[PDB]
Amino acid sequence: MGQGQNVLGQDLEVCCCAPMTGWYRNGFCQTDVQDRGSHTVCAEMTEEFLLFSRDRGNDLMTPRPEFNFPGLKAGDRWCLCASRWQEAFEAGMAPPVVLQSTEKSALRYVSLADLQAHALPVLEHHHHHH
Repeated sequence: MGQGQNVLGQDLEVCCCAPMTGWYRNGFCQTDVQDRGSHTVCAEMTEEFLLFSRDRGNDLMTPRPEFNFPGLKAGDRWCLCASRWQEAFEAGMAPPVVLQSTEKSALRYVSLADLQAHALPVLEHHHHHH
């Protein structure tokens, strides 16, 4: 409560997922050489949305009531199937996706507008780049 900062106010730059720029290749997400990466999407899908889309008419896991998945389950923010995030957006649902960690290669299966529409909680990090 009280006063709060808006998206229209100031800033929208990426920085280590933290106020200090720690170069170990973390929250900079600069794996794209300039524009085109290849298949780089880091996004976090929830179990609420994934169990819904599973029993809609396609097993996101296996056809078993057990927690058996082939690859990328609920909460894997890393190498996330761009088609799955995009599918739950088109289903009129879409979880809070990380605009910070999602790379530019994502926009070829997905779109920017779909990301920003259901963006994560925009926490203001103090940019020491100034």
